[PDB]
Amino acid sequence: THELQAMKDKIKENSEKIKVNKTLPYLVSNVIELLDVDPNDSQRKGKCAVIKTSTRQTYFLPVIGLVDAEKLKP
Amino acid sequence: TKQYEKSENDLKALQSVGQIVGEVLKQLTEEKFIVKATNGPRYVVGCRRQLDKSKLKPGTRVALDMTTLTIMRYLPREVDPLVYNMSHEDPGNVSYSEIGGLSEQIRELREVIELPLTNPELFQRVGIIPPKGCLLYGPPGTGKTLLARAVASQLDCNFLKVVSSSIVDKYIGESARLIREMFNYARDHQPCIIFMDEIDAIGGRRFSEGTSADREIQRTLMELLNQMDGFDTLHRVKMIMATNRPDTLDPALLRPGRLDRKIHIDLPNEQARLDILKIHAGPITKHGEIDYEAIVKLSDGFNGADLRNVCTEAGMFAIRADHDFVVQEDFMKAVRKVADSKKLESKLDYKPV
Amino acid sequence: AVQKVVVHPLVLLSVVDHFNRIGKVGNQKRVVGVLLGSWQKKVLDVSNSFAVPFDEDDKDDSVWFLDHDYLENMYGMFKKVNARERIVGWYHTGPKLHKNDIAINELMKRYCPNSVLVIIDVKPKDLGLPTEAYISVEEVHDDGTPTSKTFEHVTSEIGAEEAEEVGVEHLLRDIKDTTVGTLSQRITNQVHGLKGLNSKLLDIRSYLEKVATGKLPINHQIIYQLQDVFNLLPDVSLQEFVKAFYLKTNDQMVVVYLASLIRSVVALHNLINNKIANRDAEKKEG
Amino acid sequence: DVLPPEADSSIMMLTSDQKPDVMYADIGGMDIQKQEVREAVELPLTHFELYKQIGIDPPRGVLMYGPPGCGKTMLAKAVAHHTTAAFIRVVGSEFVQKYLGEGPRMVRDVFRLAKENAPAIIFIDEIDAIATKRFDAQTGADREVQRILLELLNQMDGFDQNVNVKVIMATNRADTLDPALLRPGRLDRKIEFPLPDRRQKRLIFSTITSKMNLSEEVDLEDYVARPDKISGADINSICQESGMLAVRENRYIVLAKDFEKAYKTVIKKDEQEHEFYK
Amino acid sequence: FSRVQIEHISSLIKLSKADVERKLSQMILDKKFHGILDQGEGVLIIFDEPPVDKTYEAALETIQNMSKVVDSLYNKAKKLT
Amino acid sequence: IDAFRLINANMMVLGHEPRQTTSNLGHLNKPSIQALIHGLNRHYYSITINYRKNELEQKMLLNLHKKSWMEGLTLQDYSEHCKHNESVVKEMLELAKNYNKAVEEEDKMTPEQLAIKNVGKQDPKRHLEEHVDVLMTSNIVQCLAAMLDTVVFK
Amino acid sequence: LREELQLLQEQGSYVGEVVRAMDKKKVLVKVHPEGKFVVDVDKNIDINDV
Amino acid sequence: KLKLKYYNLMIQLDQHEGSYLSICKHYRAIYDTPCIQAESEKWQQALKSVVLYVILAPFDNEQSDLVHRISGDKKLEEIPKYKDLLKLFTTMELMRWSTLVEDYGMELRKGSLESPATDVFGSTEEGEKRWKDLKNRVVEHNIRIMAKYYTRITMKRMAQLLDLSVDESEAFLSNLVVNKTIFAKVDRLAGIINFQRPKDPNNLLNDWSQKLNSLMSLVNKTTHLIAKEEMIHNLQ
Ligand SMILES: Nc1ncnc2c1ncn2[C@@H]1O[C@H](COP(=O)(O)OP(=O)(O)O)[C@@H](O)[C@H]1O
Ligand SMILES: Nc1ncnc2c1ncn2[C@@H]1O[C@H](COP(=O)(O)OP(=O)(O)O)[C@@H](O)[C@H]1O
Repeated sequence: THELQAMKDKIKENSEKIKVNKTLPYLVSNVIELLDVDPNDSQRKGKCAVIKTSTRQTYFLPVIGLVDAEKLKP
Repeated sequence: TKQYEKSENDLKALQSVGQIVGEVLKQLTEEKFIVKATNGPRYVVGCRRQLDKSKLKPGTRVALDMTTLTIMRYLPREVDPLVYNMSHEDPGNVSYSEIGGLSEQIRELREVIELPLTNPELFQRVGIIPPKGCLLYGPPGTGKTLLARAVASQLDCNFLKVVSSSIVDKYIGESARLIREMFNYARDHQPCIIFMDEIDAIGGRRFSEGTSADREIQRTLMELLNQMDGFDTLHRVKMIMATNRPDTLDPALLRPGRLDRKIHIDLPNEQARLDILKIHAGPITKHGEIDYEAIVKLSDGFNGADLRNVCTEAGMFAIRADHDFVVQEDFMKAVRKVADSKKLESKLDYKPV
Repeated sequence: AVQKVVVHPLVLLSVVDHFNRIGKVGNQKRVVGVLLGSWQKKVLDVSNSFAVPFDEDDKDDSVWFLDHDYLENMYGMFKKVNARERIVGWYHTGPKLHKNDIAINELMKRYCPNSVLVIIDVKPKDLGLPTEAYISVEEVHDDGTPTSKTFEHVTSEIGAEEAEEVGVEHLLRDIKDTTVGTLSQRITNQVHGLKGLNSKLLDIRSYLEKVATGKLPINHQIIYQLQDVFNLLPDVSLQEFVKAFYLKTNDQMVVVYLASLIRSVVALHNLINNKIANRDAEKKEG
Repeated sequence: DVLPPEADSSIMMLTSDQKPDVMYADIGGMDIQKQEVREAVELPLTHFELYKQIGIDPPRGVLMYGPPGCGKTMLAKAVAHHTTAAFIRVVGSEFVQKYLGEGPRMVRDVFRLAKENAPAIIFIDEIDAIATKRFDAQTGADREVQRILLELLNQMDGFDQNVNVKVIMATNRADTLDPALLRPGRLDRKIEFPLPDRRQKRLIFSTITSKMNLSEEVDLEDYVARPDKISGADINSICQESGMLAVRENRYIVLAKDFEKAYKTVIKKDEQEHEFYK
Repeated sequence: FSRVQIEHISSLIKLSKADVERKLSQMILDKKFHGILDQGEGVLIIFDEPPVDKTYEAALETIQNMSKVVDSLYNKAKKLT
Repeated sequence: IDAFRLINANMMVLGHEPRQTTSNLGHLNKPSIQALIHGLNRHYYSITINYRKNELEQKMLLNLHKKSWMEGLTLQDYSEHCKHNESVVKEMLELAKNYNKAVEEEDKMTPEQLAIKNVGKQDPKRHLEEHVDVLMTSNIVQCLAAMLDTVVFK
Repeated sequence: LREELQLLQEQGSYVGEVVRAMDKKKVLVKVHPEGKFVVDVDKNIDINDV
Repeated sequence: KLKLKYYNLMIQLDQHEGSYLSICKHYRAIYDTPCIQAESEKWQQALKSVVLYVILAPFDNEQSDLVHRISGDKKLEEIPKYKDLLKLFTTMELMRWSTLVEDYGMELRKGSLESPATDVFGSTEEGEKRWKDLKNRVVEHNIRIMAKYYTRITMKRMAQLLDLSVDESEAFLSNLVVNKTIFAKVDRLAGIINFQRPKDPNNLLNDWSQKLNSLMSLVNKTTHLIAKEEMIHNLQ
């Protein structure tokens, strides 16, 4: 029952890694949002998201990471 | 405590880098598929082992690895602007009856739009081709924008408004493609409806050509033509068009097809203006003394908003006295006198057809 | 459960170089460490690992212990640097497991749902692909005895991905590669054939030796059924096996016919063109 | 190493077996306008040898003009019935890009995808978008795409001789088309829009009503004169307009008051006592 | 069914045996129907061994390889005279 | 891989060009490693790497990757070649004999053309060897099927 | 092949156009997709050759 | 739940003339109404009517897992007619057709539920159609196992095994061979007829790939031999 402080230490150490890898906001970007899951054709789970950039590029990424689909539509 | 570690384990999945978007162009062999980055370099890579090329096909939006660039995951359809043109909402519905006149403007547009949707058999019963669009114009009288706005939430079904402004897109005004990019979901979400205000300034003539910003205009027009010039059937989309004048559009638009029907508004009759004041006099409560024809016979040759706003302005001009309820006395003065000032700039409002 | 495991040369060397670690100080027993596996699917893959100091008394041949702080924070080290890596079990150098190796897996079953133990071999001798794989499972028995754990053998294969291929493929510097079609298949006919001879030979030598010495059980159980599976197919003709003979003869027809066709094409082109350029070079220069 | 070549990149072609297709035989008023396309399409594709025998070289010139009345793009859908070749829907402004080099990644590929997949045909719908005269270096990319238009002007002459192309062209305005676009050996044949007339009218009168419900009430010889004094048009849609006037009912066969209603809706006007003293 | 009697297969086709034997044998003449009949016991049997492909490859090579050595007759008999 | 060592900037007084016993040095410089890499040869220098044996482990790990091209167990994979063993390996012989017909129908067009152009265009098309390897799989056919006489009998 | 396949990545290669040459032996040349450079001899082909 | 009751109206249309296959899943759709019931006679007669149409539909891959979905229910086995219907389907073998008439001839007198006799034997022409259909289904059930076991057979033995005349054997063999479910060889004059077999390349797939498919177990022999050996040696 005393391991709650130990888990508090591992979430402080890993959130310290969230302080060094947030991962930091630097480059400005814009979003494109969608929901997906992969049946095959074995079965797995997950979700994806899309993004814009300041360099005009676009990327296909497993769902953010860090904050979630909570907000927003892009 | 445990949920925080869950968000930590969430972050243990996030160090994995996001892949690169891709469009599968065509294919060569099972290890080689023509693909291009959004920035233009074309590649041929291998797939992952779960997929069949029936799950890919040429001309398919996909994703690639960040190093091997291998085909892994995908989504068929995406875009930014589409749904964000949907969300404008008009109170009514019942605003249908709140536009006052006019019947053959009101009623015919129902037969022009509604019945095509529900009963295309009644088109093939006679054999007539379905009208795929509609056109308003003006502004004698007014209401071209609200009657649209009203019918959108009235007719219900699916409708998507086209904001006429941002299309120019600053750099590289090629955004006529976005109409296809919008038409593609109009072929997906079909049926769906489109209102367009201001087709005239995007109706550029290239009459006597000049400078630069006209060239991007006329080019953005060529697609609008070809999109309706198909090679395609847009019938499940209903294109509604209204603007200042139906003149500069050049004859390409002015023919049916692109412009399916001729509908417009004129100065509402004082008989119909008698009704336009009711929907103005409804939301305002006063002392019970009213003669509707008084303002109708005094105030003459106006528009619904012009009447209403000044009628409300009269109530606002009359409430300047700080008293609450106001008889038409002030209104038989204010609306009379105030609109006289408003009819000073009624000059030069009469435009070609 | 676990069907087959993929053992890279990196984990094997990671045990053997630790056999140099405690081998220079010696002496007896074996090299035991914690296995880091990667499970993408029913087929198991192995990438990295780490070894922990281990000692086992003989007195008391059933006494064993490992350092959990080493397993804990180093897993915290390797999971940190690589989030894909996790412990799928443990390993030891054998060569033959003593009966005490079961409880090691039973202790680390709290870490992983199923811990597969990998016996390895530091000194290559016989008979073939080294090491071994045993998965922890409860098979009970057909005799209805109280449930006991006899580890089932998991087939092990050697593979790599990219960089682990780069290192060893340059490190061979020994024998010709492959070469495809000539020496390859026939040396495999020697190895797989002859190592298959002495395999079942020594294995049938154990079949009779276990009946001669080592009873009980020993014999039972699987002896009668397994040996009858050996007696399933003798298997000779008559009849249809005679039909397969000249049918196989009819199969070699086409390929050897094609062989004579390549002979005519290769002889035509090469001989004609060479004699042309030969007689021409001689008559023009001479 | 290069490609096979190739699966190429964009579109590509088909559009017939994968649809759409529309029968041209309904409209016969364009017969004299098809007289060019008659001799300028079928035999040019199916015979390259006859052009050695006659002593005259086949031109790549084809033009279209006038819309409305349109014709044009839908007339290009016609020959897709019989002649089996490429058909590419292309404008001037759809292949505009954010990068300049994509033009030959299209048009240089367009040529190498055509002649290699030949027999093939390509129609550029509304070529007039790229003929604009302009300077500023922001259009320097477009200057390069009109250098691509020049680069496609350059490398399209590699079609000479034989296999293959039909260069067919359309514009509603001929103003900014460059002399090198009408260059000898580029456009040697000009089609304009002939206005429909008494034949074409009676043809456009008969072709529309032979499908939709028709009446003994319908005499269209009065309308080969009365509305024919102005239009012109777009009569095809006007022919559909009175058909669209049957949806006012609750109707089976369209009346005559709808015939005139189609004429009274489109169009006006005379205009004027200003013309009375002339 | 490959092997079949002629009288009951004529009962399935509902025709006399005279023009069943001659039409079926005419189908063998067309090579579209693989098999042969038997008049003695009234039997019809179907059998096939389709592939000639290896003989086609062989013949194509060697028959032309005749002209190959004929082409080498020009060069190698030219050095003689 | 690669190698780098930072030269001392405090050595600008003395000379920058050691060492002695140039054996491993002059042999390390080659290829000269491009430009941008040897652009670091100013202020840096590489270092030699040799593999020490440790022959027993190097030999077993040698055979570990040899399991790829030899066989998995040195038994299984070519006993898997005894599993398929012409199976379904004649299907790829049918595609190989389709490569016989394909490649050799244009190979019989070559020697006639050689007589027209007089003679070699350098060339040969290659269009050589190939199905000889298919006949090496026929050596797999004759050998492994001759094992059936040993398998079936006792 | 591998050496030129080793040479050509760490750098690439391009094609220039000389708009002028220098007394210092350098040459005025454009990198055509980008802004211009000015670079030197290049001791095989001299200045007067081009 | 009236729309679920409309299924009982549409079963008259699907079962009326030509479709015995359309009643497969739809008689399971009408079976959902007794699930809410709260009924006895209609529920029990729904169990038998839905389990007795298996003979009606022709043999297909869907018909196997179909009767396997309804097989295993605790309510279904209460009827001995289901025990006979299951007995003929599983393991096949042979049972005298007269005994099948005994079990299916008492269903008219059996009941309680008269609904199966109303759908099957309730109509004279439809009952006779399902008599000859039953004859074709039981003889095809015999042909299915026998054809896979041939090799060869004799004509006279086929006549006494199928309990019908030799010309009826040729008739049932005719309409089954035009269904191309089994490729036969039939000559009555010599007395030797045969069904199957591949009919394969066969010199590569059959002889080679199958024999060395057994050599898969031959090279895996010692592999799993030493496995199970060590297994029994370790635990005792
Ligand atoms: N009865 C009415 N009440 C309020 N607004 C009205 C009424 N009738 C017409 N309008 C206004 O007229 C607008 C469309 O006319 P528009 O041509 O845009 O105005 P204008 O004639 O001033 O250019 C509608 O958006 C609507 O707001
Ligand atoms: N048979 C026809 N004859 C003449 N015009 C037609 C015919 N059918 C349709 N049209 C009109 O032509 C228009 C499309 O023609 P198209 O050639 O694509 O336009 P554009 O000439 O501007 O490219 C439609 O709006 C339609 O009203």
